[PDB]
Amino acid sequence: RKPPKGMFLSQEDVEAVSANATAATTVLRQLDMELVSVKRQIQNIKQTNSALKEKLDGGIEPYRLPEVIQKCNARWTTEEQLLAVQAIRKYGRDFQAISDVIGNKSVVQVKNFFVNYRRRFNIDEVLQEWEAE
Amino acid sequence: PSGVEGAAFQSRLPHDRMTSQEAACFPDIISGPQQTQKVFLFIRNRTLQLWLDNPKIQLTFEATLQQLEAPYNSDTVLVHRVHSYLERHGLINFGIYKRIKPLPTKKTGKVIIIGSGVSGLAAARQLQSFGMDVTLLEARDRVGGRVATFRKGNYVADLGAMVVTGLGGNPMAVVSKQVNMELAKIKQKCPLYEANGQAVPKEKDEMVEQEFNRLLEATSYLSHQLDFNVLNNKPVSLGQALEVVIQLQEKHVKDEQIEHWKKIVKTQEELKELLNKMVNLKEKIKELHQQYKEASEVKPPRDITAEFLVKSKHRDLTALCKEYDELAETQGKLEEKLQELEANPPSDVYLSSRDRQILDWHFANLEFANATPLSTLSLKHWDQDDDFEFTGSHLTVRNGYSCVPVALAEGLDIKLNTAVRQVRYTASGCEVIAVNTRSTSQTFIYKCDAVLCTLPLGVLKQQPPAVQFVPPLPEWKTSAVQRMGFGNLNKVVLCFDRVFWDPSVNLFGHVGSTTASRGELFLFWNLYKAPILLALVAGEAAGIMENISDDVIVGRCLAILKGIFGSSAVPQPKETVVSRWRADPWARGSYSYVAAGSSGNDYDLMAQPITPGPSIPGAPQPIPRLFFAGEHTIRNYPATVHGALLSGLREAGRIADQFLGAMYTL
Ligand SMILES: [C]C1=C([C])[C]=C2C(=[C]1)N([C][C]([O])[C]([O])[C]([O])[C]OP([O])(=O)OP([O])(=O)O[C][C]1O[C](N3[C]=NC4=C3N=[C]N=C4[N])[C]([O])[C]1[O])C1=NC(=O)[N]C(=O)C1=N2C(=O)[C][C]C1=[C][C]=C(Br)[C]=[C]1
Repeated sequence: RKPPKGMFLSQEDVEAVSANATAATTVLRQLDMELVSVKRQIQNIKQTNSALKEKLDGGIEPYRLPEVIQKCNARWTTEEQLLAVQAIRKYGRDFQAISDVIGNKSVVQVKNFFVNYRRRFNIDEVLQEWEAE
Repeated sequence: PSGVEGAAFQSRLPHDRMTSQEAACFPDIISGPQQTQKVFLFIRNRTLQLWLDNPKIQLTFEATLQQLEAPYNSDTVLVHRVHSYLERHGLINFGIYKRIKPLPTKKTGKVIIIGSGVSGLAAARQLQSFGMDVTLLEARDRVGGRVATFRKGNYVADLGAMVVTGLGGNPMAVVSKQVNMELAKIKQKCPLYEANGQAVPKEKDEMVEQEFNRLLEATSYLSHQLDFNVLNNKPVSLGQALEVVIQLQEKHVKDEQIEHWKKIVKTQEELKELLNKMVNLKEKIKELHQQYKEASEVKPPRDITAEFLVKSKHRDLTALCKEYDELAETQGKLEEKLQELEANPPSDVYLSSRDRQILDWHFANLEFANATPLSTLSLKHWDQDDDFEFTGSHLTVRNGYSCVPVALAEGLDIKLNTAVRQVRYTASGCEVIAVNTRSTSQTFIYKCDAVLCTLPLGVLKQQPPAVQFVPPLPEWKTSAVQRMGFGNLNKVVLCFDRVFWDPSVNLFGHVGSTTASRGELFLFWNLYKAPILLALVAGEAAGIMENISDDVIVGRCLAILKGIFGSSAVPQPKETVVSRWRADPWARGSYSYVAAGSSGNDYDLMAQPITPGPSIPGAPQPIPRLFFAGEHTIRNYPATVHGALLSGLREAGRIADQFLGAMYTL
C-alpha cells in the first residue's frame, strides 16, 4: 500500500532517476548546487540584516516623551476649543488623535463637540478642507 | 502444529485440502462427496503420522490398516489406494529404512542415472526400492556431488552444503533421524568488524541492518505497487532497484535541506523588510523630536496655533513611538523563530561513508544467500520461494554433511570415475556413452529404458556442451537452460592447533573496504568440534578469487583475523583448503538463482521430461524417455539439499508410474 515508514519513493520521482544512465547524478547535482546557491544568499541577507541592525542601535530611548497622565473634563475652555478646531483641520476624523491632542477630552465628547459646534465653527468647511489633502 | 495434523504440515501438505497432485490420482474422491474427502484426508494424515513417528522401518499396507480405526479402516480399497500413492511419491518409506519384505527376487525395467549427488541417490534408492534395475554414473571418485566434506585427522569441514534450514517440514528432518548426523544450531548473533579490525557499536550495527531491511521492502514496493519491472527493455534486477531506492533516499535527504534553509530565507527576509521599516522610522522619529524640541523653545505665553503645534507634534511622536514599539515586538519573535530553525537542521547525510560500507556487508550476506551479484537476480522473482520457508532454526552438520550421501549410496550400483559424454534416447530406449576419467579413451555403453539426468545446471549450460544430447534438446528446454541463473560461492577452511575466537560465537563477519570487494572473505564460521574456521567468498568476489593462488587467499585471511584478534593470537594454519566451484568441471558453479528475466516457471520447464520422436513414421506416440531431477528442477525449494532430495523423489515416482504402471488410480 505505502512504502516503509520513512522510505520515500514517489511514482514520478522514479521515472526521473531512471530517464538515462546518469539522470542519477544529474538530479543529485542540481540540488547540490541549488542548495549552496541558497546557503550562500543567506550570508548576503544576514549581512544586509547585520548592518541594518547596527543602525538601529540606541533604540529610540533619547527620543521618548514622558507620561501625560490627566483627567477628563466637561468644560470646553475657549483654549480647548481652539486646539480642537486646528486638530480637525490637520486630522480630519481621527477622533483618537484629536482626543490625544487636546489632552483632556474623551474620544466621544469630541464626537459630540463635532455636532454641537458644527453650528459655529463651520466644521463642514474645516473638514472638507482637510479632504483637499 | 501436532497430532495427525502435524504430519500433513511436516510433509508439506494442507491438512484439510487435497492437493492437485492428489486430485490427479483420486478424481473419484475429490469430485465426489465432502464426507468421503474427510475420510481420505484423515487416512493420508494418519498414515503420514505413522511413518513419521517411526521412520527407521518400512511401513507396509498391513501395519497401517492395523492401527487405523473404524469408520476409516472400513474401506480397505481406499486405505490401499492411499498407502500406495504415498509410497510411490516418497512421502513414506524414503531414505534409509529397514525393509520388512526384502527386495523382489527379479527386477523390472532398466534406468541409468547421471550423477550421484543427493537428487541422484535419492531417486536411485526409490527406484531400487520399487524393484528396478538402477545404475548410477558418477564423474567423480566420491558420491554426493555438491555435498563435499573435508576429512583429515579430526579436522572435518564441508566445502559443499553446510546448513540445514530448520526442521519444520523439512524432509531432512527424517533423514536426520535415519542417519547419525550431529545437528547443532546456529546462534544468530553475528558481530561485525570494520576494515580496521574493531567492532561495530550496537549503535550502528542495529541502525544499518534495520535500514537494510527497510531498503529491501522498498524494492518490493517498487516491484508490486509501482510496477517498476522493465527498463529499456531489459528486466530490472534487484541491484538496479536497490540503487534506484538508495538514490531516491539521497534525493529526498537533499530535497529536505533545500526546503528547510529555503524556509530560513523566507524568514530571514521578512526580517530584512522589517528592519528597513524600522530604520526609516527611527528616521522620522529622529527629525520629529527635532521639530518638537524647536517648537518647545518658543517660550510661553504663546498664541494658540503655536501652542497647538507643540501639542500636535507631541502626539505625532508618541504615536510614531507606539508604532516602532510594536515593531521591536515583532522583531524579537522572528529573531528566535530563527535559532528555532537553526537548531533543527535535518540530517546532513542519508548514509555516511562508514555506514554505506557496512550496508555493503549486508548486501554481501544477500550475495551469499543467492550465490550471485544482486545485479543479476530478478527483482520480480528473486524470492518467490520465501513462501515455502521451513520453520525452526537453522543448523549445521557437526560431523560433515557427506555422512548423508554416503549413507544413501549404500547398497547401490554406482560407477565412480565415469563421465557421461553423450545421451541418446529413442522411441525404444536409450543408450548412454560415458568414459573413464583416468584414461579417457577407455569407453562405456549403457543401454536402458530411461535416463534420469541429475547434471548440474552449470554443466547443462556449458558451451560448448560437455554432454551431448541425441537428438538435441528441444528449443523450449535449452531456452530455460539459458534463461535460468547458475551462481557461485566459495569456502576457505582454516585449521589450527588452538581456539582463539569467541567459543560461544558461531559466526562473525568482516567489513571489506569497497563495494567492489564486499564479498571477499566477508564472514567466518566456527562450526566444528575441532579448531576450524570457515571463510565465505561470495558475490562479485567469488568469481575473481578462483583466479588467485591458495596462499595469497590464506594470506588475506590471517591478515583479516589478526586485525580482529591481535597479531599473535593467530598461529600459522596447520591445514588449509579452498573451493573453486565455478572451476570444478562437474559443477561449473554453486547453485541456481532466479536470474533477471527468468521465473519460478522456468524451474518447471526444467523438470518436464523428454519424449522422443517416433522411429517408423506413423507409429504410435512413445513413452517419454529422458527425465530430469536436481536442485535446479524444483520450483519451490531451489538450490538446496532438501530441494534436490525432493526432486529425486519426484522423478522416481514419475518414472515408476511410467514403467511399472500406477495400479492405485483405479
Ligand atoms: C556449492 C555449495 C556450497 C559451497 C554451499 C551450499 C550449497 C552449495 N547449497 C546447495 C546444495 O549443496 C546443492 O543444491 C545440492 O547439493 C545439489 O544436489 P544435486 O541437484 O543432486 O546435484 P549435485 O549434488 O551437483 O550432483 C550432481 C552429480 O552429477 C555429477 N556429474 C556432473 N557431470 C557429470 C556427472 N556425472 C557423470 N557424468 C558427468 N558428465 C556430479 O559430479 C555430481 O556427483 C546448499 N544447500 C543447502 O541445503 N544448504 C546449504 O548450506 C547450502 N550451502 C550453503 O552454505 C548456502 C546455500 C543455501 C542456499 C539456500 C538456502 Br534456502 C539454504 C542454504
